[PDB]
Amino acid sequence: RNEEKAQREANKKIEKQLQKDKQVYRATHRLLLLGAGESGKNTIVKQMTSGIFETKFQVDKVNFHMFDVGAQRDERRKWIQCFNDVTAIIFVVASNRLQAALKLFDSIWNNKWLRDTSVILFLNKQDLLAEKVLAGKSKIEDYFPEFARYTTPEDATPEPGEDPRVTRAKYFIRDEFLRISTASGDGRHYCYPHFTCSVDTENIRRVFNDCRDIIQRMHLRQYELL
Amino acid sequence: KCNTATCATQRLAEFLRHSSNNFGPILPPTNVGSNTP
Amino acid sequence: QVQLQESGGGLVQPGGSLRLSCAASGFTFSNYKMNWVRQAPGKGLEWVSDISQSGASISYTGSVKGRFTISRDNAKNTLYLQMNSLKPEDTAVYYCARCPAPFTRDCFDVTSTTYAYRGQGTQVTVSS
Amino acid sequence: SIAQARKLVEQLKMEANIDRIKVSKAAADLMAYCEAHAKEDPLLTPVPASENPFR
Amino acid sequence: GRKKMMDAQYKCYDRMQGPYCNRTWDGWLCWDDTPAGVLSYQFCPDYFPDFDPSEKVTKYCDEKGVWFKHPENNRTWSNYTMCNAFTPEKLKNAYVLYYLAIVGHSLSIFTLVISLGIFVFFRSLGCQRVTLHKNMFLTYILNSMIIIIHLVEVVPNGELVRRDPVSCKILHFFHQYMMACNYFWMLCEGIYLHTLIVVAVFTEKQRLRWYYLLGWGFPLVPTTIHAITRAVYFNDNCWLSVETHLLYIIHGPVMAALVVNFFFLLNIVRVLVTKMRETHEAESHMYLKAVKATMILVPLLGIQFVVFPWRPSNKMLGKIYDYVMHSLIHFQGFFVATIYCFCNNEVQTTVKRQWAQ
Amino acid sequence: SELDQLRQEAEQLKNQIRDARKACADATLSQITNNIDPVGRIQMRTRRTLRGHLAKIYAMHWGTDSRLLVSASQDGKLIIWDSYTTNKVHAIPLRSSWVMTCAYAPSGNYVACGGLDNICSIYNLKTREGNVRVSRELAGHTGYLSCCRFLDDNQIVTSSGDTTCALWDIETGQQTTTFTGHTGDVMSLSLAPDTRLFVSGACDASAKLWDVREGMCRQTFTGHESDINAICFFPNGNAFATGSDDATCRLFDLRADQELMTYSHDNIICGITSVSFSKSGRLLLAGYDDFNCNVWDALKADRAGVLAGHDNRVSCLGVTDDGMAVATGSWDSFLKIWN
Repeated sequence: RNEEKAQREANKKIEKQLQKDKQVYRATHRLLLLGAGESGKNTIVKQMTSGIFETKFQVDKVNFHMFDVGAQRDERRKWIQCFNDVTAIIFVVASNRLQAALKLFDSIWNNKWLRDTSVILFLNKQDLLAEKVLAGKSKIEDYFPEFARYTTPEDATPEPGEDPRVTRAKYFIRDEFLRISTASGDGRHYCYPHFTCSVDTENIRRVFNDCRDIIQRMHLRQYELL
Repeated sequence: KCNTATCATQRLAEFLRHSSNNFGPILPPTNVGSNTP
Repeated sequence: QVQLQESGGGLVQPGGSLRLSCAASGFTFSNYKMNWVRQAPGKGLEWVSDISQSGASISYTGSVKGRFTISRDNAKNTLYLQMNSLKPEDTAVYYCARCPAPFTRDCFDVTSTTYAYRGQGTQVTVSS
Repeated sequence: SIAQARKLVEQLKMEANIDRIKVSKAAADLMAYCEAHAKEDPLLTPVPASENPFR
Repeated sequence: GRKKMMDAQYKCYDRMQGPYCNRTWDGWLCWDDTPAGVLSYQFCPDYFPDFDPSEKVTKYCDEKGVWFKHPENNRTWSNYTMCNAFTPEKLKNAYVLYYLAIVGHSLSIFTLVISLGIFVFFRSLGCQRVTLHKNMFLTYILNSMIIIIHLVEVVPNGELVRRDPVSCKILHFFHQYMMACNYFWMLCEGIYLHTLIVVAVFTEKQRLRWYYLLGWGFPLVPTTIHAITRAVYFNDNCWLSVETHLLYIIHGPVMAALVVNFFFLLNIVRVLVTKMRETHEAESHMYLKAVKATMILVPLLGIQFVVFPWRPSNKMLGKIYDYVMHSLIHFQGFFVATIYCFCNNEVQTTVKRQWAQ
Repeated sequence: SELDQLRQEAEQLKNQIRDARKACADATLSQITNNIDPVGRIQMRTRRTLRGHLAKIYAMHWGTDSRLLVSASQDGKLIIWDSYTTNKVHAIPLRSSWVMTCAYAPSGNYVACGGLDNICSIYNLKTREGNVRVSRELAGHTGYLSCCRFLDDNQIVTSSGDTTCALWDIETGQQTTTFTGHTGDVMSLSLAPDTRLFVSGACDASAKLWDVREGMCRQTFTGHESDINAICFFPNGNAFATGSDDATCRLFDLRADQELMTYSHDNIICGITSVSFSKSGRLLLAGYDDFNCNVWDALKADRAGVLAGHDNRVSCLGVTDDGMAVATGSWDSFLKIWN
């Protein structure tokens, strides 16, 4: 029975390692970077083969684990079920590429395994959109007929120096994503719109603040308060 | 005298112990008439 | 075997009309959501329209919001796409795409370069 | 593609040359296999608690 | 009663060491100097069972410098009818309140033991919050059983208190310790709730040892101090007297903890209101959700002990306050066990899943 | 044109294949096993529950000796359990926490894992230092690793998301054979007892039988409506069962080259994640997304029992070599042994 005693001691030693490893797992907020094609998601990681990429950063003494999928084919219906317990999914949209991004957001929103996983929305390439609207070479009406009767909502807070034309266009694109967000997900998950650039340093702060809302709502749900 | 809300149970218990004849027969009330001081 | 055979299309004068049919076989057409995709030469696939299982939910893309009509026949296992007021910009090869899973609201990998549940579409040319 | 479609044609040719037997004869072998090994299936026939290590 | 009056008479004799009313001894109470034209107030004595100590005694000394004279006998008389005017009604009210307290404590014990069994049976529900909830339920049951024992085997048994044994003293000490443990575990739960949503919401893996020390170990100090002072200063029969002010040593920290819990509840309600407002919710729906959250959080944090800490002097108002306070206090365990165990979504889902087999 | 002629020619071959398959269908499995006795109402109870895994479980593999088993979780750890005494034997940290598959060598000296990193890592359990360390990292796959199975201590067959299957030789790190022909991502693979051939399930609702030594696809089986998520060879090695997202399970025969019997129910809407057979092959255990495991009578398609003990979806399950017990892995981070 000496071997059995050694087995219990060996199992006991493993449990101590598991206990220490348990603290680290709950101390890191895992995030999935799911930016679409030509959306600038590579620039976000750079400014802070291999089938996956890992990037670890700390904001206000909170560990974050961001994951970017590369070397994986365009069939996302199979490997996206693994990211069903992440803190949030970072969705980068380049603002008909826009139509494709809306049909990937809608199927992420309505997925059975992703109905509790909140999604952080980043409206990238804001500077590029500003000059395109002013130039007038490309018309949003042709690609989106609903832009003719769309009006700027009263909750908008345009930045100084912004013409009303670009402000209406950028909020129209954001409202299209909100239509899908406010059509399903009855309190299980929320979408956070953000107007971001490819060089701004506040992106890491936005993600940190966004994760604060997600965990706060989750804690309230356990107590049946929200 | 402790009058806090946490004292309610103890106050009720003491009132029952003092003002009641051990949850038995009720004695006539003490006279408070003219002849009494 | 999941097979989707398309029909219709061809050379049509500008401003004309076309009707595409998508024959469905090897699966229960009643409980699957169908999508329309097209691929013009020199560019990748693009989404056109979709129809729900019962047809209650109907949505089109921006370009054909007021011109194209989507309809399905569950009894005959066929899918129709009524095209009206054509323009030369609409020339492309149109394929009918089936949703990957039944009874599923989401529909992934519809516009992927390689899709198992997609048939051989019919070339549509709009020119004078 | 021309090359991609051609390879599918050759692959289908090999599958059309294999020899197939009748379903009734083929399905009988599966029935016979289960009958012979029925007594050797702990999940099928309950195992005694003493014999079972997972007791 | 009679013996206590003789001591008061002896104490009054040892005292005293326009026209005014001289200090005298009527036979029940001893009065100090009284000027003309005033109505002196003091608490009624407890010599007689029918006398209510909480009531007052009135006596008028006229401008002429003489005491009030009863018209029947023209003799110095004090208005002692006010002490016992409402005694039988108060006794009936106390009987009803005692029956309600017993029923509520029994129901709370039953519901809380069922909740504890359900929580310990399923480990899938197990979490950091669940351990604190289980400790809550354990101390609730331990306090309610002790309260029932004290109310049943001690209050109606006058022979035991007359004998004055040490066993009842230890029982009272344990009762106070359990009461303090429950009211401090209330503060522990409130602190954990505040720490989850209000402040430090990121990956909050809190060490529970401090919670165990505060809920279980900390109350032992004020109870021991109060016991020492009672055994040194105010030693009496069975230590059941509430007239002494030494009970505040245990009660004051409890009230402070409950006030801190009320502040935490206010902060949590404000946070929830802000979160609801950030999503553009309807005003009526937001108000309903806030009201529901406050109503379900009141029993857990012991808010009922702070919102209504006053006893109205009016007969009807005081009556309503009594039958509200007793119903709230003696049924709080049942409410907590219904809200946080029976009404929990995860617990109900697990119960329904297990009901299949 | 040439492209159109090939497509027209391909239809003739498919029609000929359907003609050959129809001719062999003289009597389906339903009438053959109609007169057999019913399997009866079977019962299993959770004997043990392996706890200790932080995150959801994705794959498990029973050992040859049917006592030591490995489990792969998404927290980045490989744990080898002792199912007889519930004690943990090894806890192997993983470089990548996104693994999706694991395997146990027949000799028991090595274990393998893989996932989104597109790398299959082999760990040596019999190191002279006692600690378990990696031995060989297999690279070359352009997609996520979905399944891996061992031939011997120096050969392993792996499937990836790039619609290809590969055969690897250890101590060199170079794949010797590559299997191509699938159009969808390969989700699972199962080895025949004879080891000469193996079958794999992909996302194109088709199953292909491969020759390990030759590297060519022998037969292709169709009939499923959605992606195939699981596969398992029959104990005799002449058949296999497939689980798909269409809430139906089907049994395919190598000699018949067509589907024999389909297992479906009106109340079942969710797909099937894992498929395994019993020792005798009479019973068929398949996991479901509705947090339950259903045992199917392969000969009669009638339901035999339901395993309802998991709070989350069942992602993996398996039966020991001797068939003494069945262990099911679920996303609730708990592994339960049913017997």
